[PDB]
Amino acid sequence: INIKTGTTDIGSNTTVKTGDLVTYDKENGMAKKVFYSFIDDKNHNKKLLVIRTKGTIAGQYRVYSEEGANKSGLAWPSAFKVQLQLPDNEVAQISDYYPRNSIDTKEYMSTLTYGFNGNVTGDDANVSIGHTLKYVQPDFKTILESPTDKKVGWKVIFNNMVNQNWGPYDRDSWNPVYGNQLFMKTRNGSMKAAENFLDPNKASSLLSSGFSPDFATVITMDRKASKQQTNIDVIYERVRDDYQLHWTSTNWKGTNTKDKWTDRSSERYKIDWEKEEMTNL
Ligand SMILES: [Cl-]
Repeated sequence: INIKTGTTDIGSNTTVKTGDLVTYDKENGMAKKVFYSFIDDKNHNKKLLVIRTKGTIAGQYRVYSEEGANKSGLAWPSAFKVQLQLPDNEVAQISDYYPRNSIDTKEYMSTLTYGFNGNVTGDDANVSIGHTLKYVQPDFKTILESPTDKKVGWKVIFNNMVNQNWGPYDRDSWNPVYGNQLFMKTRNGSMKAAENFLDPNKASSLLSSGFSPDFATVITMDRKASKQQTNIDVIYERVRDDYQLHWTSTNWKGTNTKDKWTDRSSERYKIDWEKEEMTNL
């Protein structure tokens, strides 16, 4: 892509060594790309590591069940989560993360720079490193989760949605006749439940296709520290709700159980600050 790998001198006796890693999780419908950047400033007491987490999480919007023509279930992704976590015994600390706060915009973007003070600062502080964050979240919201020096996590959760001019609806919508009409195609149509689900092409590309995260986590590591190797766990995660259409005696009625299924993908990475390398275990 536009993300280069290699080593550049970004000035003031500072080097940016960048590499990449890829792991396919075909079971969970996940391609998990990681671009890492070692910012080694000879004038700073700490080496910096930017872990740009990328790839694709397929939405896997699909009809999973059918009981005659009066009942059917639907699995739809209600949340995409990326998390990074450092075990407790480690010396390394999470100094910074992007997005830094909640993002309600359908598009997020940020260009990461190094300010030669040991601080990575995002704008949308002088010279750029090779990363410009960009991701899209139609009908979705981004939320930061319990950030500490040992764990950071982003949660891209479903917000609201217009349903062929009926909407807007969310996971909590209710109607005394039709219940939750989120993905309900027709209110009184004559067809099998399996066929009365909204076309995913008429909705968020996070539902039909999927979500492509682009988050940066910054890790600081003291040079004088004894143990100069570090483990870090990176988790990609999909939460899928269960939307069921049941034919009542008169009309169609929808229900939505939250967070019924959660598919969790996890990889461990060895960080070597001296060799400035990142590898899978
Ligand atoms: Cl209504």
